[PDB]
Amino acid sequence: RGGAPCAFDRFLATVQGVDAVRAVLESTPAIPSPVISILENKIVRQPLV
Amino acid sequence: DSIIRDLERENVGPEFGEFLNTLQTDLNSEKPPIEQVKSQLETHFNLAHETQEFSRKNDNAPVDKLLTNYYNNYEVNVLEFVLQMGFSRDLSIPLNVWFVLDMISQLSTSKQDLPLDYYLVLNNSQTGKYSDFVRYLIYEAVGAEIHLANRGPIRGNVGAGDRKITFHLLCKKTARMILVGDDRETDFEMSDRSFVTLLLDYYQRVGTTKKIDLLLLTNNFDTNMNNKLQQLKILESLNMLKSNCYVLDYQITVDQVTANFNSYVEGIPAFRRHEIANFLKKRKTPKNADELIFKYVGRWNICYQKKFHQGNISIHQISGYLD
Repeated sequence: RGGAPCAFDRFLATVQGVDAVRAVLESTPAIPSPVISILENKIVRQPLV
Repeated sequence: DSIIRDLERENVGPEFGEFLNTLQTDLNSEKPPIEQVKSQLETHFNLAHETQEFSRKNDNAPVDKLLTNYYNNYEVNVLEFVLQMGFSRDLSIPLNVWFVLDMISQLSTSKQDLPLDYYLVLNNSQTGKYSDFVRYLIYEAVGAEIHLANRGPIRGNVGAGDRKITFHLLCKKTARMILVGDDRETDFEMSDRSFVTLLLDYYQRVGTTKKIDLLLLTNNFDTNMNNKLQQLKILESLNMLKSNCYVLDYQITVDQVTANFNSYVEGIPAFRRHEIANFLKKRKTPKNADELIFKYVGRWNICYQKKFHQGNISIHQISGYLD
């Protein structure tokens, strides 16, 4: 659980982190609460539910 | 229509939105689309009195046909790279638009013209909001039903001589889209200072080395950054103006900026040289030091000649380069 993140994690957290902020701004009650996910090397916003 | 939605938002009145539905060019008719959208503007927005006053207040200057007037068929139709450094604070948004459209109108009389490239810079909060209304009006004017995009130049055939055109609208929206790789979320601040330099960054990245042959300069809003003298000076600096570039400054309001511009362009080499230096000692501070105005200072050795003048509207041409 300890130590510096690996190359991929550094990328994954930084990129999903930026999208999380975007997902907040890009929100309305009509658009469901997401989980910032990764699929085919593409960041995707899946529903938390 | 997508534009009409963003308009109602940016505090723009119903007038503009409404116009984009009463706007229709007849593809069949002998009268060119640019002239059709040109008349439709004066008809809907009533630019009849404002143009009369824009003429009257400038000593009956033919604001109407400024190029047609000074140039001849060849000279006008030979100009191929135009940069219009903003809209004039003294005129309404439609009159500015109408003027833009009218410039292209004059530049495309003949059918024996090498393609035109017109760039229009909307550099402040007041004008930027109308860029998409301006691009829609141009998409019609040039008749891009030849074969619109969120970002990108409008191509078509324009004027009486069906001249090939490529209209480039440079603005902050386009700048914000570019920086974020066209990401949906563009709601972040950009200052008009930041803006001038990203324009310069794009020109330096785009590999543009085709020279400006007609410079339209006016009384832009946000004088602090969007200054005419400071605008001219930077283009002088960067080797961006053609050896025989024409420079048209147009407005109604006369101010210190106008006197200075006039005294620089119209001034003897010693004068020009001292101005560049006086500004440098007077305005440069260690905080200020990095500004584009401290790097791209002008070239006193560029010589101009008065080619036309009617109180507050003038054409000067680059006469020679001292070295």
